[PDB]
Amino acid sequence: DIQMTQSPSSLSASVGDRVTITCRASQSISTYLNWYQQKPGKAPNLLIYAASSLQSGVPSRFSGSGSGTDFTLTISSLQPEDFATYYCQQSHSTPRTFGPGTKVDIKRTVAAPSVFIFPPSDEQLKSGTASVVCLLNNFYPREAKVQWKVDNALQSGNSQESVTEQDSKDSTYSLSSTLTLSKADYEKHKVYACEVTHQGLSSPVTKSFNRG
Amino acid sequence: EVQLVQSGAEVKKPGESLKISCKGSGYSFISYWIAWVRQMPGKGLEWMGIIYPGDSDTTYSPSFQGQVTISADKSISTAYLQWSSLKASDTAIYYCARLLYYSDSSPLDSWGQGTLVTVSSASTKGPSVFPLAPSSKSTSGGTAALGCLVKDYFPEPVTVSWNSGALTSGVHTFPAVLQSSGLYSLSSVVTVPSSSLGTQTYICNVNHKPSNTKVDKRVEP
Amino acid sequence: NLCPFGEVFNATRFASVYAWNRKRISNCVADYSVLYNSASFSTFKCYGVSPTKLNDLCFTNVYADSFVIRGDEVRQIAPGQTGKIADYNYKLPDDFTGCVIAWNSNNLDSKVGGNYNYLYRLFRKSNLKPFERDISTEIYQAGSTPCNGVEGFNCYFPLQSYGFQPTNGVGYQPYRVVVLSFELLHAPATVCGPGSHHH
Ligand SMILES: *[C@@H]1O[C@H](CO)[C@@H](O[C@@H]2O[C@H](CO)[C@@H](O[C@@H]3O[C@H](CO)[C@@H](O)[C@H](O)[C@@H]3O)[C@H](O)[C@H]2NC(C)=O)[C@H](O)[C@H]1NC(C)=O
Repeated sequence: DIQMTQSPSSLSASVGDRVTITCRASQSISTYLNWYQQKPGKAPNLLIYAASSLQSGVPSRFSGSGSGTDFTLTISSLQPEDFATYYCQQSHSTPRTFGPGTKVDIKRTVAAPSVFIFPPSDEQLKSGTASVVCLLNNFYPREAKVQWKVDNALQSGNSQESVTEQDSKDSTYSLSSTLTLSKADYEKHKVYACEVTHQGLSSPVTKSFNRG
Repeated sequence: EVQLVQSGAEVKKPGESLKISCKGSGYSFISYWIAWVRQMPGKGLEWMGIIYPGDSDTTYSPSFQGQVTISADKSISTAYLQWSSLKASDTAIYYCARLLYYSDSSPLDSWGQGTLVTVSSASTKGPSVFPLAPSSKSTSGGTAALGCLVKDYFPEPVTVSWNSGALTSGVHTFPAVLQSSGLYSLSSVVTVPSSSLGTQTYICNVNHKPSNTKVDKRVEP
Repeated sequence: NLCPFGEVFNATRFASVYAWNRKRISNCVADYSVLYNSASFSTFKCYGVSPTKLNDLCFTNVYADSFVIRGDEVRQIAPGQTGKIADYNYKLPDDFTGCVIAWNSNNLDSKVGGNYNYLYRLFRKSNLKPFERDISTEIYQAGSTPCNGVEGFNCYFPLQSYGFQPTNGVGYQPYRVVVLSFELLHAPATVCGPGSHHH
């Protein structure tokens, strides 16, 4: 399978900016390359085909170039409707393959997250499970890391997280991480913490509590 | 108005059959190939295969060969995607798409809206609503965080409001995650001034129509 | 409501064979023998039917495919044929149920100096399916090296324009073509002939 790559994986841009996204193929594909746009909850839309042919109905500010292994999608002047994810797709070989996509979020000043930790509720504990929640509120950019510690021992494969879409008013993100154990092993330890790293944090921040 | 319209969301259990449809209008349906594309939750796009409605000639991607069946019924301008035994790993959104033409870049110039397929062993179940209680001191200043944990429900549609519809600013209801149990878990939170922790009450209003569940839950520190 | 056959056979502009267009005809009565007798037709064969018999019949829907080629290629607009047109531009099925109508249009699609607007696909790496339509203008890779967009050796623009001039031989003159196809689904027939039991 031809492997398709896109850089950057994520892009912060402002309305009016000239934005360029690149696609690389693991082998030459002549100009058998297509570009698609996708927004959350929506199906993709064809922007460019055969490397540089503009699909009808697509605004002229979109253009494609490149050949062989190197391709670029350019938007002359970014518009509010253009914040979305963009995929490249090679058609030189079967199976057809897509690039992993590059999301283009709205640019904003860096904002560090407000972090909060929530112990399990007594109601839940009655049922035999414990859910410890860590909350990261109003941060930018999107990149952030949460690591759960139980008695200073790091957890793995133990939590699930979920992130909101970029907020309409302040253009920030928010993230919820849920560490879940059983009542048994939850009652066997004292201190629960989540360590958060983010570009807006000079050094990692930890919120924690002791059950008691 | 070239359009492809796919059938509605599906909720099945492992081992069951499923057939979904893709109806095309606005053009000669027999004259263009149809692709099927998979998009697993939070992932990208995968080319599954192609079919020519005129004669149902199919070419699959090797990764999907023998794992799914692409078929067509030209008498009603429809293409199908079909499983005989579903797996949890099949949970994803499936799109159908028309190829502008077969040769060269073979671009997908018109897509259907997608069909969400959810494979889970669970049956319809109402959620348990737990408090995410704040511990911040009321006079400390800054911001406090407060929420509700909506756990172990199925199917997906759940809605949550705060203090009926009166509290909306600073609210973040997160997308649900599908737990290893085949049950959804969701969290809704709001941030408020520390000072306001001493004056106003906070109740989340969780609604889950599939199980006809409505729960109001107070969250106190 | 006798159908708009004149909308297709009397169309001022015809398409190139590679981008042939299809007009779905529905909800009307079709007087096929009156179409036969409008005349000025050099080719009018029907496969599996007779005009006279079929304007007593009905079908679910009828389709009219129209385009331009030249005289020597009308033979390719028949079931089971091969050549640049049948292989690369417009292909009929072997089980074709319809009529192929063609007539010389040298007086209209030719001009002194040559009319180069009508095109046909020159190369294609596979043959078309019946009723398939491919309008790709990407450059054709005839060899093993990639074209990377640029026209060059073994890398050809895939479409060739006809050189229609009023002084060309019969076989190199333009011919307008119309292919009627009759669709009978397990569904209500809405295109009937005047002599059918419906009228
Ligand atoms: C395409 O256009 C041509 C020309 O308009 C159509 O030719 C038409 O042929 C019909 C008979 O098939 C003629 O109808 C009869 O004409 C005589 C003329 O003396 C008239 O007295 C009759 O009452 C009746 O109208 C029609 O006149 C003739 N049109 C013209 C203006 O010459 C041809 O049928 C068209 N093809 C299709 C499929 O529409």
